[PDB]
Amino acid sequence: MIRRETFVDDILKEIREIIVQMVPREAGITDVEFEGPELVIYVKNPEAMMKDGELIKNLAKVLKKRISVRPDPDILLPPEKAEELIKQLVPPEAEITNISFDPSVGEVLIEARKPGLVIGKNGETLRLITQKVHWAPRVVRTPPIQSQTIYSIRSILQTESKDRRKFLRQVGRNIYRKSEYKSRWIRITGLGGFREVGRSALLVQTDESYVLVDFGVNIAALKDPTKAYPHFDAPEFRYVLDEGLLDAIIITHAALDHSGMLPYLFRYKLFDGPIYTTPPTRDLMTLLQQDFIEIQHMNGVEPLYRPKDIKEVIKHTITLDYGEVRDIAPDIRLTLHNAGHILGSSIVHLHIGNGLHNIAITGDFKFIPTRLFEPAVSRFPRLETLVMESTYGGSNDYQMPREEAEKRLIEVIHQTLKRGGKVLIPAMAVGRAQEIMMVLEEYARVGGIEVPIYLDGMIWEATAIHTAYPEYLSKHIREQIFHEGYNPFLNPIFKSVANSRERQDIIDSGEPAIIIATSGMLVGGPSVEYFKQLAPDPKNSIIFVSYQAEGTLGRQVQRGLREIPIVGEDGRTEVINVNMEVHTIDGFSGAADRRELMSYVARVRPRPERIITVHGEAHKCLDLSSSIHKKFGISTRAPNNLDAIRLK
Amino acid sequence: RETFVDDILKEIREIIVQMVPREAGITDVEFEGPELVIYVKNPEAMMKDGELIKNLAKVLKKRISVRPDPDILLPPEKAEELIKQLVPPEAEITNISFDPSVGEVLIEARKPGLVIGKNGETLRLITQKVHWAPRVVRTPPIQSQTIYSIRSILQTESKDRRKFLRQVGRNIYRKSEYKSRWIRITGLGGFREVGRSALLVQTDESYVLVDFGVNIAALKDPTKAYPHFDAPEFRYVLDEGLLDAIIITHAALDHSGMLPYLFRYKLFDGPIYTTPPTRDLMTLLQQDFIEIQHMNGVEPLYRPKDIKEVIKHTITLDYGEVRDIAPDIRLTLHNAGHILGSSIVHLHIGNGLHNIAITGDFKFIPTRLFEPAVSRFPRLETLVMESTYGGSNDYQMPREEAEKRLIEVIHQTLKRGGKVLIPAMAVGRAQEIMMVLEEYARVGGIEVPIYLDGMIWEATAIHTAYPEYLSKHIREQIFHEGYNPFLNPIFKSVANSRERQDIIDSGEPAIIIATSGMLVGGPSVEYFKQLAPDPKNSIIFVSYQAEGTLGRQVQRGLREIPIVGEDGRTEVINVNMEVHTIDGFSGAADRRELMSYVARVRPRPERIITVHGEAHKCLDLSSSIHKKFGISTRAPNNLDAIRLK
Amino acid sequence: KRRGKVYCPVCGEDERISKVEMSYAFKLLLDELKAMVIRPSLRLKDRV
Amino acid sequence: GKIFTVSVTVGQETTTANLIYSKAKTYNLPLYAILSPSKVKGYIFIEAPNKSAVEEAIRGIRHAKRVLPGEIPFSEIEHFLEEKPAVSGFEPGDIVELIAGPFKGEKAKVVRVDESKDEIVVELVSSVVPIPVTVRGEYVRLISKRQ
Amino acid sequence: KERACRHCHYITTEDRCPVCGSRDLSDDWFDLVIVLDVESRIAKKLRESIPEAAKVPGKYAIRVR
DNA sequence: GATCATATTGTCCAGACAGT
DNA sequence: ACTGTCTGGACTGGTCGGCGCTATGATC
RNA sequence: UCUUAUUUUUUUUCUAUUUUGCGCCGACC
Ligand SMILES: [Zn+2]
Ligand SMILES: [Zn+2]
Ligand SMILES: [Zn+2]
Ligand SMILES: [Zn+2]
Repeated sequence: MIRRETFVDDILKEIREIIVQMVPREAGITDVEFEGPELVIYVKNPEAMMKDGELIKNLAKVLKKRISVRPDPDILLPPEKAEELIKQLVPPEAEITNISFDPSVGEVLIEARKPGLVIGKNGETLRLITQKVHWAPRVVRTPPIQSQTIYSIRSILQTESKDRRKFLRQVGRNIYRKSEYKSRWIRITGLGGFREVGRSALLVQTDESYVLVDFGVNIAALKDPTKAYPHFDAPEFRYVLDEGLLDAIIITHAALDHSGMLPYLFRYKLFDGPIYTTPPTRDLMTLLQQDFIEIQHMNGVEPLYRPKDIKEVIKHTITLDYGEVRDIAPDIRLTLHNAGHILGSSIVHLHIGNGLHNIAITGDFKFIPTRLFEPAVSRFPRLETLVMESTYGGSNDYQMPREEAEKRLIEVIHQTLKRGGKVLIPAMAVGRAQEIMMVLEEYARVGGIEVPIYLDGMIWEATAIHTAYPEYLSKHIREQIFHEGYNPFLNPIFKSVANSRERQDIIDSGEPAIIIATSGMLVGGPSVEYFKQLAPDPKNSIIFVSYQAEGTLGRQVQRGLREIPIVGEDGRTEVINVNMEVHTIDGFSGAADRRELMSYVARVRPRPERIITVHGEAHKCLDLSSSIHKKFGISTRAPNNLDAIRLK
Repeated sequence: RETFVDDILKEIREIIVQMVPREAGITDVEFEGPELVIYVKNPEAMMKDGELIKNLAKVLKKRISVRPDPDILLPPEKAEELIKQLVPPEAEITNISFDPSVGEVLIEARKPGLVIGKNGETLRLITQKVHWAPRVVRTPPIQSQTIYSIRSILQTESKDRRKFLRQVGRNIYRKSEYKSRWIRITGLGGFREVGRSALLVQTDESYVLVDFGVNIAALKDPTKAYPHFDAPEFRYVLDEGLLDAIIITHAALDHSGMLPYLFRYKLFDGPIYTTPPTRDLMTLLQQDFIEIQHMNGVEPLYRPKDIKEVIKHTITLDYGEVRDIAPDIRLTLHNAGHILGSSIVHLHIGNGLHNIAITGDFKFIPTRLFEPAVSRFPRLETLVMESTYGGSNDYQMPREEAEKRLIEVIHQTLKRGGKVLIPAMAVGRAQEIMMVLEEYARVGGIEVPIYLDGMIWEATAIHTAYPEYLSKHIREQIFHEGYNPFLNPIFKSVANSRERQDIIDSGEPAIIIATSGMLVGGPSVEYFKQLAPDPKNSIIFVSYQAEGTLGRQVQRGLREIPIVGEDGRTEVINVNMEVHTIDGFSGAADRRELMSYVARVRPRPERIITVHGEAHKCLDLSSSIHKKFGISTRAPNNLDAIRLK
Repeated sequence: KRRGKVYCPVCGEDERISKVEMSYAFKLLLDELKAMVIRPSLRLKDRV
Repeated sequence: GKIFTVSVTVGQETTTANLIYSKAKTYNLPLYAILSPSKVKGYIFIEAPNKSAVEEAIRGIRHAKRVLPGEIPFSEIEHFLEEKPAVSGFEPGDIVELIAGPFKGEKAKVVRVDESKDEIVVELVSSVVPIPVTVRGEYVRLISKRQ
Repeated sequence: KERACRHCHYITTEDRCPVCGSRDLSDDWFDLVIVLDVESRIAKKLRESIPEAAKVPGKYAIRVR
């Protein structure tokens, strides 16, 4: 890491002085340090700290920082005694699955089925555990469905605890290198995704800190490195990367257009530092990068990056919750709000200065209440500059409501599965497939269907991540999970296929079933195999939910051509007669239409001084900006790539 | 970065030996600045006619400089005699100098038109008969110290200048004609503000700096006094040494004040392309700025050796001359008309990819001193325009009745035997006042002497040294006629304080042109102090007066101004002389002038960036242009990047 | 002369400064003594 | 093997060391080792069994003044023959003086220091506007340690 | 010209490196060290820092840039 | 050829001091 | 307490006139 | 079935007025 002025000694001394003057001397404060945006206090006697629950809250309010009180390594119970004490203390209904110990910092990681019982009301159990264990606890949710990605990430974090702690200490030292500082100037530059779709990249530059947002890659023009990669030739980006001045990286949501280029920096050691995001976004973006490099490897092209730099990105990732305010820079405070696009999608709120400026980068988001995700947060404490997507900002971009699309899907399933067919719904592993299966489960809740649903591909991992993070879902799903004893994702009608034997058996069985396999636009995977093995069957119907790129198999099927030429392995081409039935219901998309964007602009509080439209076509962005300016009078801009706009 | 200069030079030599006759004896072909230098052994067969040279320049798109190879060289003591015999005696040659390292002869003559030739054939004949490549410069009828110092610096540092020019030519032609992927305009200063202007043209290959200046008004605050050095793009450019060139629109402190600061800390080592009048006036103004900063007690911004380094790194470009300053960027300068050597910068990026016209300070109405601003370009896409007088109500009075009022006020002052004191800037309005007075006195209106004090003589000498940069009327008077308007016997210069005291004590009527409009320094304060108690005298203000200064105090009607006299005691100035304010001689474009320039520019630019003015004035001008003509107008703040292409 | 003010750099004292008439040889001797790491302190007295 | 010091003319210690090496090669001298660090100016070190061999080897060279009577302990010169970048030991916030480069004879303050690229970032204290510049780590010298 | 190897840090006048047999040569180097005896203490200090240096008598260096 | 860091470290009288 | 020895400092002032000296062995 | 962060207005000009030193030799009072 780079070396800066690092005036954190005076700040730490002031924090220690305030702690001494506030926390009673019976606690015996020993060490005070910074781990990322967190303040870590090691005390000799924690038995005189959490006797009143208001003390931690008052200390956090006074210091304006998140406080993680941990015991000193000297006062550490034996791991077996601590583990048995924790297991005996918690209620049996908590169902603690795994317990891991870190004696370097004295931190216990408790993966449990019900984290609420372990934490308790206002953390009253979480502190009290230390009162009998003298270990600082941290609770995570064990998903009901076993997830390979989450387990691998947790194992990597636990095995690399020393390197992770050193990296966190370095990040915390870099963040608080200065006191509360007011920036002289704030600007934002679009290295990608400005007046275009994909490969988004935002750079917020002040006189002290430089923050990168939503760094991603474009897959539509991957053959051309200029149109697929963000602008690395930008002088500000070159100056930041060469000098190592990138303080933080924030990912809006897990997608190739917002997180594809993240491992590229770590592969070539271009940037090292913290990547702030939400845990679902981190897990889903790791899965997306893994499948992207798998696709690149199978296509015969050189892969963009290896899994090792993906693991490095995992080790350099800091997870934040919704509504949590954290210090990522001496002058910038980062908050993540609900977006409603996908699981873990976060609207970024950057508060720069002591009320000097506020920037809201929505990214991809939805305003209507979806069946799986809550509507986007349209209320902020302060707002001066708003950055919003313009993917559907056209004049005629008025999608049909979700009720009509749900009714169409339900009636299509009804008229197709009564003839013994098998409906195939190719969709992205992170996108609208989860909404589709939620709708199918809700329809099956009535009792009108008993067919199985097979989650071929990586849909099982996404569903497992969704189960592991139910607090990021919609209000109805959160209610049904927490205050009621039933899981919609744990329906017995959902089945998982691991290898080709089960999928071939269910293809050749002839029993009615619903197959949801991920291949993008049928570019490769289980979905193309299902289509090839179900092409001669005329009693089944295929469903297309996403846009079909030209020159792909999905577009060829949607065009109605009855002779699809498909290449095959070991030479030759597999060309066969197709009796598939094609349906197109583009209503489950997680992208807000023009009406939703205008409603979000109207209902946002407070009204921003300026609105910047990005992440969409040039004509769409210009039309949306002109419409907003004509309707509300807000000074709107639609800048192209490499455009710096000075805010304050 | 990689360089393909060797391959380009090899292909240029191949084209030359394909086209240029073999008997000419081409030995070396190299790059000097933006020009291509070819050394020959037989110049007689090289330039039998100018058609071959013109065809070579057109095909290669280079400024061809054909010089004899240093293997053969006539002795200087004989070359001087052959040059004197060859040049007609009508052209008074004042100095002849020889550079033998690279074969060159500099001829400083009073009439360069006869030395250069009717169509340039005299230079070819001279370098054929004497085997010395000629370069002709003008001898100023009024001697100038700054121009002589610049010439001496360029002569005594021929080795360093040649090495710098060779490295600049190597850096410029590192690659062939390159189509830039993107073009960006960034404002490090002068955006929505007055002063400390700085423009950055950024491509994927080259970066160009434009009119790096300083803010005199906000000199107390370092944040506003200087262009933003904390810009990441500027930091990247200066850190990696990617600044290809620096272009100065016109010689002023808000456009060239911070130029020697880069050379003071070795932040820049490339060339500075500007017109010769702009160069000399910029060095004069920088020297004056350093002197008053050193007098005021604050630490000077830079040393005079930094100004000398700027002179050594300055490349002179005439009006209408297109030169390659970057692998994708060609630069030309047109007549801005604001001051002497003021140039509108036309940057042609790519092969028709984009064209930027930075006007800077300019004047559109035809003034007596200078020609109107050039409104015609071969191609125009982006127009960066000043907005100093961009307000709706900003309407300067016309020049004709303003000069009539000035002339009649001077006549009434001299009728009663008083003295006329005219505080003015060092350049700009002062020489316009001199021209108006000379025109009035040429018909016999006034026979009193006119005294120029406080560096106005230096500016007048610099103006005389470059008459081709003046207006059409002055060019006609100087070249075709034998009368020089600046060389009138009425114009007199002082030598010391004794002559100033003699002028003050003289009872005859006279006109005195001071040096400071604010009466802050120079002989203006002394003249005001010694002429204020006399009621017959008068003072005429031709420029805006700043609050807190002596000029504004005496303009506001204060009949008794208390000032700090000698012995640390307050002495009052009893102002009984008449006070007049005629501010119609400003060299900045009026709002009507800006609107006329926008309407009459050819071709119509795709976008207009309103800079160099107050934020409200810039916004008003941009809105007015957008509402009137429909052109997309922007008035961005500092640290704002606009992607043109 | 540029600032136009007389002040003592070792001490400050922008007010209590007095003009003393003496030989330039004595000033040279004082400079030599200061160069020899010897500090001569001139205790000024009124002429009357 | 004992370490002795040979005083030479400043700026040409390497030339004198090469001359001594050539003399030892072509004259059969019992010289064990010769060291000439670039940081040390005007002196070189010679590992030899005795000082007599040192003064005999340096004899006949006009650029070798004398040999110091004392013997240098090996711990004093142990740090000289150690692989360590010149940027090590430099922390931001102090004041340094730039020995060479375009900013010759200038004092500055360290802002950023990295050892991978063997370079350091310094802001000139005499500059009114803060403009950081990069300079080689071996081109600076610490004048006062501060944070 | 004068060039120093980057692997064994040997100083040689010609292109070939006759000690380590590598094809990397650097034009910039400091800290000339002369080795005449194998057992000499500074040669041992060079060996523990650079395992492929101070193998034969000649010229060496600690750092190459 | 034109530059550039370095360029070595006679007598007599009077006061202070080891020696017996 | 005496006695020979080592060390340190000064050696009248002024004037006229002249003579002559105050870099060099590497480096590109 | 869940913890510990914050938020907003009062400083001005495009620039200026008589070669020492060192040392030698000779001569005079
Ligand atoms: Zn997106
Ligand atoms: Zn200007
Ligand atoms: Zn004092
Ligand atoms: Zn080697």
